[PDB]
Amino acid sequence: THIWYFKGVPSRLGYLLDLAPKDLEKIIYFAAYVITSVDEEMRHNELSTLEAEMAVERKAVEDQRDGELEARAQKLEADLAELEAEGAKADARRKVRDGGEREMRQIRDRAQRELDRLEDIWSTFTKLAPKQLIVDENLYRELVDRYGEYFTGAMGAESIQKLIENFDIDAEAESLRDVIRNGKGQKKLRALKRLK
Amino acid sequence: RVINRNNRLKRLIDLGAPEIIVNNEKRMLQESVDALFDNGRRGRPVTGP
Amino acid sequence: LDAQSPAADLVRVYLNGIGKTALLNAAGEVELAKRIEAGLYAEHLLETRKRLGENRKRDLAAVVRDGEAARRHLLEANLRLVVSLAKRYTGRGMPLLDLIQEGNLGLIRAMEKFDYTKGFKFSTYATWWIRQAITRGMADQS
Repeated sequence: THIWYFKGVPSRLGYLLDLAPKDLEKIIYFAAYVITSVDEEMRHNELSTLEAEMAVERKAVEDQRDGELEARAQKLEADLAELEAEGAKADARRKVRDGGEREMRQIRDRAQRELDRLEDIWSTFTKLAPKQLIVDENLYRELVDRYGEYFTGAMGAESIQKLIENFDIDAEAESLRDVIRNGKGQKKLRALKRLK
Repeated sequence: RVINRNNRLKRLIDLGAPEIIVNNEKRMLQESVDALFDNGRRGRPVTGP
Repeated sequence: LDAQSPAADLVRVYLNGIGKTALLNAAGEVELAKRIEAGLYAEHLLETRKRLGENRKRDLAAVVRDGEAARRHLLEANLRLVVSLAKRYTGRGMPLLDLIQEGNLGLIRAMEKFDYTKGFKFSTYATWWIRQAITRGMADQS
C-alpha cells in the first residue's frame, strides 16, 4: 500500500473504507484478519442445520462431562466410605473430601470454559459481516476449519485489494447523500467528510 | 534495502516456507517500501551511521 | 477515528506472536523426525505405486498429514533460541529484525538436512548452521 494514502491524516483509505486508523495499521502489518466477502443467503439458509450441529456438539460434550463427573463422584464416595471403614482421622477424611471437591470444581469449570468457547464460536459466526476483525488467531483458525466454505478471510494488502475491487461507489455515495438529507448533525458531519 | 528483501521473499515463496516467517517478511518489505517513499513518517526513522 | 498506537516495538510484536509456543524435551526431535521420514517414504511410494488399495489411500493420506503436522510442530520452539543467537551479534549497524529472517532461513536449511535417524542433538546441530548463516549475511553487506 502506498504510504501517503493511509498515513497522512485524514487517511483517505480509512475514510473510503470506514475503518479506524488503528484498525488499518493493524491489518496492514499482518496483525489481524479481516473478512473479504460472505455468502449471506447461504449461511442464512444453513443456520437451522448449523444450529442443530452446534446443539448436538453441546449435548455431546455435556453428556460426556456429566457422566465422567458422576463416575468421579461415585468413586470419591466409595473412597470416603472406605476411609470410614478404616477408621482413619476425621480431619484427614475432610482433607480428602476437600481435595475431591477441588478436583470436581476444576473439572466442571474446565467443561464450562470449553462450552464457553463453543458458544463463542457460534456467536462470532452468527453476526459475521465484511470489514470485521478477528485478532485471536485460535478463534480465526477454528472458524476456518468449521466453515471455510461459508466465509472468506484474509490478511494484509491483498484483503485491501479484494475490498476495493468489490466496491460499488455509486450506491455508497447515494446512501451517504440520503443520510445527508436527514438532519442528524453528528452523523451529518461524518457523512459530509466521507462524501468529500 | 528494498531489493534485498524482495529477492529474499522471492526465494522463500518457492521453498514452501511456513506461514509465520513469510508473513513476517511481507511485513518487513512493506515497511521498507514505506521508508523508501517517505522516511520518518512512522515510528523510529531509518538512520545511517 | 483519529486513532494512533505507540508502535515502539516490532520485534517484541513478532516474539509475542510466537511466544506462546512451548519448549521441547531432550529427545523430542526424533518423535517427529520418524514421522516425517515415514511420510516421505509414504509419498514416494504413492508417487511410484498407486491404486493398489483403497484403505491404503486413506492410510497414506493420514500418514502424510501426520508428517506435515510434524514439520509444522518442530519449528516453533527454535525461534526463542534463534532470537538469542541473533542478539549476540546486535549493534553492528544492522537491525536484529533483519537478522531473524536469515536466521530462520538457516533454521529450515539445517532442519531439512537433520539426519537419517542418527543419534545427535537438534539444538547444537541447528546452531552450527545458524551462526554461519547469520554471519555470512552480516558480512554480505560489506
